[PDB]
Amino acid sequence: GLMQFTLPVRLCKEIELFHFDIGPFENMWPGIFVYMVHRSCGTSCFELEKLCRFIMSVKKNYRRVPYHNWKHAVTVAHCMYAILQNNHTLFTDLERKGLLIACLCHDLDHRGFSNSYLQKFDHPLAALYSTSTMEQHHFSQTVSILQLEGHNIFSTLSSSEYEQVLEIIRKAIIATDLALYFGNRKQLEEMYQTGSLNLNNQSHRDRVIGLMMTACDLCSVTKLWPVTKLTANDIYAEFWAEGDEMKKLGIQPIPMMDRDKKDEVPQGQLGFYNAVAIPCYTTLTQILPPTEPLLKACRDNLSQWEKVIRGEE
Ligand SMILES: CCN(C)C(=O)c1cnn(C)c1C(=O)Nc1ccn2cc(-c3cccc(OCCF)c3)nc2n1
Ligand SMILES: [Mg+2]
Ligand SMILES: [Zn+2]
Repeated sequence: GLMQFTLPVRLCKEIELFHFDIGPFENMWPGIFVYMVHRSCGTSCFELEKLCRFIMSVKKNYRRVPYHNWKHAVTVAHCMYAILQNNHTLFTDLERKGLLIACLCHDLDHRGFSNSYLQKFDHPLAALYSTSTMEQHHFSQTVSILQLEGHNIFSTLSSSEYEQVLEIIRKAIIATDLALYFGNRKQLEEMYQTGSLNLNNQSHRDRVIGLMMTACDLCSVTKLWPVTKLTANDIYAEFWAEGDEMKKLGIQPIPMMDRDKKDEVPQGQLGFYNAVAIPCYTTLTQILPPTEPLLKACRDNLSQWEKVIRGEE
């Protein structure tokens, strides 16, 4: 009951900032997560024993892939933590509980391949789940782990609170399919601009949480440049392995996944900032003004990739 987690002084201070990097010491990441649950949600939100067992089961069900790994899970969760701590009064008790768990579970059992590669491979998950293939899988693995003996961290909720929290989690994990972000952001853009955006409208909160999930998922682009640059190496190690696997199916991969086109990475990152990242953080900042440091870090990183093209680095 009175067992708090504490962090060294540097981490206690820097964990509050959007641009925090969780560091290379894997054994500290469960503790960093519990710390965030406890400040975000409260020391009563979960039974510590059930939570520690849930976290360790989630970790075991992420694979040893270059980018879509346990570190990505804890990083995305930390960006959610910073969003929620900077918008105290805007979110319900169930929403703070649900979203930190959703972010931790959002890529469970990722293999390092896109929805597109699963469909071209004709993988069994593509017949089970014809759209948002990996995301429906991630949600499935989340419910499986929640149903393991001693792992139901939501057990103290009523039946309706429990259906509510699992529904928040399901929508938040599905929203991490980037294919769905384009239209979600366009709708929020129109709603903010015609002044019809209403946080008391459930369909509207759902869209805002979806954008939050995209913002947290893509938060590599919001770190200090040395972090963003080194994470891009892990991002491309996965993409280039998928490209190689496309060539094995007798399919030319898109340039993003062709290692033979490594030279054009700096121009490809610019397109992504301009088409996905900058628009994402701009709309989030319009709806939730205290998330502005994410937009400001993203712009700094865009300007660093423009410097790479000019051969200043
Ligand atoms: C954290 C997100 N992040 C940083 C990401 O990259 C990220 C995370 N998830 N996803 C899906 C992305 C993403 O879509 N990234 C892209 C998009 C388009 N690209 C094109 C290229 C590219 C690369 C080399 C040569 C080239 O030549 C084009 C001319 F032939 C183009 N590289 C891209 N990278
Ligand atoms: Mg994903
Ligand atoms: Zn992810």
